[PDB]
Amino acid sequence: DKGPKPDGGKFLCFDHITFYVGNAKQAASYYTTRMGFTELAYQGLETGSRKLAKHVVRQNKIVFVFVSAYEPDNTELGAHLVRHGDGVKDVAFTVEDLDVIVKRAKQRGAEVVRDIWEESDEFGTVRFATVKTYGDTQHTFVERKNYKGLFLPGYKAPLYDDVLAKQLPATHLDFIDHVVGNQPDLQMESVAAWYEKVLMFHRFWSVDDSQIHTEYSALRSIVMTNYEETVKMPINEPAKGKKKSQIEEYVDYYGGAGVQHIALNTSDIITAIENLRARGMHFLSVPNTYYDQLRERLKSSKVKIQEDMDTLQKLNILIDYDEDGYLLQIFTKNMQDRPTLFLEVIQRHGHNGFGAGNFKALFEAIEAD
Amino acid sequence: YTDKGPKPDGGKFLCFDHITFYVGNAKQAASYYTTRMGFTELAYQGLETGSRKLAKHVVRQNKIVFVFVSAYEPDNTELGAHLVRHGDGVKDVAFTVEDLDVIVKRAKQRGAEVVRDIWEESDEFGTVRFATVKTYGDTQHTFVERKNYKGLFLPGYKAPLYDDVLAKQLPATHLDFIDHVVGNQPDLQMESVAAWYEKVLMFHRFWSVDDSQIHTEYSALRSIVMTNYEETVKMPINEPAKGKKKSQIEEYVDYYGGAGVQHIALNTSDIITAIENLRARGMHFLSVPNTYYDQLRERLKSSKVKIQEDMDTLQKLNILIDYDEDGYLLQIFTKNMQDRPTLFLEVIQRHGHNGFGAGNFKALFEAIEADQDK
Ligand SMILES: CCN1c2cc(C(=O)c3cnn(C)c3O)ccc2N(C)S1(=O)=O
Ligand SMILES: CCN1c2cc(C(=O)c3cnn(C)c3O)ccc2N(C)S1(=O)=O
Ligand SMILES: [Co+2]
Ligand SMILES: [Co+2]
Repeated sequence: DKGPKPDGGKFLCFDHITFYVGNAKQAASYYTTRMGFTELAYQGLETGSRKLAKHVVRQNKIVFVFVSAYEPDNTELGAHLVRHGDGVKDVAFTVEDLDVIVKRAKQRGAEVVRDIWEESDEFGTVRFATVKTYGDTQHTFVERKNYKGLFLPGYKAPLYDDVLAKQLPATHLDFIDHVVGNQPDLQMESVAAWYEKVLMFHRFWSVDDSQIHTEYSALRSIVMTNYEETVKMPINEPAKGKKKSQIEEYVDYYGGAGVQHIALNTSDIITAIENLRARGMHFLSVPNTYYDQLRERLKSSKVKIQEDMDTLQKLNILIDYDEDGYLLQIFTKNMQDRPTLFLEVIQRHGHNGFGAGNFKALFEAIEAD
Repeated sequence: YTDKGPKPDGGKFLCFDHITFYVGNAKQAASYYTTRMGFTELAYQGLETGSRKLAKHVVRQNKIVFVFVSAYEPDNTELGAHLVRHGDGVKDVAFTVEDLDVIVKRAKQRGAEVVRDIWEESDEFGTVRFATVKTYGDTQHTFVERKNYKGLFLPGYKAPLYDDVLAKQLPATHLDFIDHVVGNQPDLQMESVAAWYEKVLMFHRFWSVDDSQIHTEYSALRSIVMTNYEETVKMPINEPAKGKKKSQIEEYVDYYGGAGVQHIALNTSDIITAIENLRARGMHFLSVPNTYYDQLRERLKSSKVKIQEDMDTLQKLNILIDYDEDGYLLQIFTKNMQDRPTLFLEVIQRHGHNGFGAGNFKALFEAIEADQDK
C-alpha cells in the first residue's frame, strides 16, 4: 500500500546534495581525495559568480556541491556555518512536471525559498524551485529533462586538473541510496507528515519496521519515500535506550535538525572499502566478537553470503540479513570534528532494509568488549 | 654589520613556534595540508581528549608546525565571527621565546592589548608558559616559553586518533622552516603596524636589497620588514599603494574583511624536488610564461651570479628567480588556500640572498605583457 497515487509530478532520483561549508575548495579536495569523487564543475569569481564559490564533485551518479561565501559577513551562509559547522544545506531531487509538484507543495503549505525559475546556456534549459524542509535544510526540485551540459547551466569545467585524485584507486560508489535526517525530540512524526502531505511521499515499510530495536538504537525512525520508491528519506528522533542516544548528540552539536548521513550504494563493497582505506578514510571500530556471533547465527540461516567473509571481517564491513537476502554496510568516521555528519557505503543483495539488526549486534560486541 | 637599534635588555624571540588557523573544518583542513602540502598530522586535542569546546589538529613538516582549530558547539561567538568575517585564515603567529616575563612586561608597558595574560599548562612531559597579545587585525601573537618541553607539541596534546596511510605514502616535499610571514594592512596602516613591532616587541626594520629598489608601479604596495634583534623571525608588513593595476593588497583587505596574514613562506634546500613532489600531490602554482625565462636569461648575461639549479627544470616547474651580484633566491607561490582571494603559500630557497623577490614584480608583469602582445 503506497497510498494515493499523485496526480502528476514525479521525483525521479536524487539530483545532487549541496553542502554549506567554511572552505569549499578544501572540502571538494577532501571528498575527491578521501572518498573517490572527481571535481566536475565550478562557479566562482572566474565565471562571474561574485558572491558564492561552488565546487561540484561527482562519483558515477553521486553529485555533491560545496558552497562558500566570497565576501565578509554573508549573513545567511555565515549563520548556517556558525550554527552547524560544515553540513548539508540542500537535498535536491530530479523531477518531472515541476509545475505540478510546486503548485501542490505551495497549496499544501510548503515554505517557498525560491519560486520557479530557469537558467539557460548553449546546452539547453533547466527549471528549478526550492522549498524548506526540516531545520535549515531545503529541497530544490530540478527539472533537468535531458540537459546536455556539464552539470547545470552556468557551471564551467574545473580551472585545474588534480593529478593526485587521478592516480588514486577508484572506489566504485554508484548512487545515493538514502539520506537520513535527525530531528529533535518529538518531531519525527510531524516531519514525516510533512513529506506525506506536501510532497505526497508515503511511509516505506521494510524488514526493519517489523522488529523494534529501541533499546539498542536509542531512536525512532520512519522512512518516507516517493510513490515509485526511487528516493528514500529516513527521519529519526531520539528515544530512550540502554545508552545515550546518538540522535540527541547530533541535535546538540548540530544546533537543530539536519542530515546525519548520506548512504552511497556500491556493487563491490570489498573493493570500495579497500580503496577507501587506501585513501586514508577510517570507519567504525568493529570488535571481532561481532564476526564470531554472525557466522554462528548464520548457521541456523539459509541465506548464502556471496562475499568472502574473512575479508568482510578484516575490513570491518557489517552484515544484516533475513531469510530472503542481506545487505552489506559500513560507516565512515565523521566528515568533521563535530559529532554530526558521516557517510555510509551499502550494498544490497535482495534486501530493502537499512541494517537495524546491527543495532543490537554491534551494541553487544562493544559492551562485551 | 647593520644598525639593529637598541639591544633588548632581556627576552629573546627564538623562532616561529607554530601558526594557528581558525577554520570551518579543522579535520578537513589538516587533511588538505598533509595531503597537498607535505605535512604529517602530529597531535590532536578534541572531545576524545577532554577538550570539549575546541578541536585542534596539529600538523608538522620538519620545523613547520600548523595548528587547525574549529569550534565544537553552535554559536561559538569568537570563532564564529572570525569565520564569517575572514573565511579560513591565520589567527595566531606564535613565537618560541626566552624570558617570557620580561618580554610580556615590556609589551604590556608599551601598550600591547593583552588577549590572555601569562598562564601555564603542564602534563607528564613538563610545563610551558604562555602569553597572548593582539597584533594587526584579528591576528594575535602567543609567546611560547617552550624551554625544552619533551611532549609531542604542547601540554595536553595527544597522538592523532588514526594514522593516515595516504599522507604516509605521498612523496616528501622537503620544506624545513618558516622563512617569513606577511601581513596585509588596509590603506595607510603600514607605518603604524611596523611601529608597533619596534615599540612593543623591540623588533627593528630589516633592510634588504628589496628596500633599495623602486617597485611600487609594478607591486602596487609599500612594504616594511620587521625582525627581532637576532633576525631569526621576519614579519613583512604590506599596505596598498597606487600602481599600474589594482592592488592585490587592497583586494586581500576587501575579501578578508580587514588586516591579516597574506602568505607564509616555507624555506627549502631542494626546491626542485619540493615543487616536483608538491605538484605530484596535485598542488598548483602561479602560471609563469616562457617569456619570463627568456628575459631572465638575457638579464643574467650581464651578471656574475652562478645559478646552481638546472634552469630548464626551473622553467618547467615555473619557479621564479631573483638575484643580485652576490647571490640569488628561488621562489614560487601556490594558488590560494581557499576560494576567497586571500591567503596563499610560498616556497623559497636562498643562495646568499636576503631579499623577498621584489625584482619579480617587474619581471613577471613584463613577461606576461610580452606573452600576450606576441
Ligand atoms: C553509524 C550509526 N550506526 C547505524 C546506522 C544505520 C543506518 O544507516 C540506518 C538504520 N536505519 N536507517 C533508516 C538507516 O539509514 C544501521 C545500524 C547502525 N549501527 C549498528 S550504528 O550505531 O553503528
Ligand atoms: C604572489 C604575489 N606575488 C609576489 C609575492 C612576493 C613576496 O613574497 C614578497 C615581496 N615582498 N615581500 C616582503 C615578500 O614576502 C615577491 C614577488 C611577487 N610577484 C611578482 S607576485 O605578484 O607573483
Ligand atoms: Co543508513
Ligand atoms: Co614572501
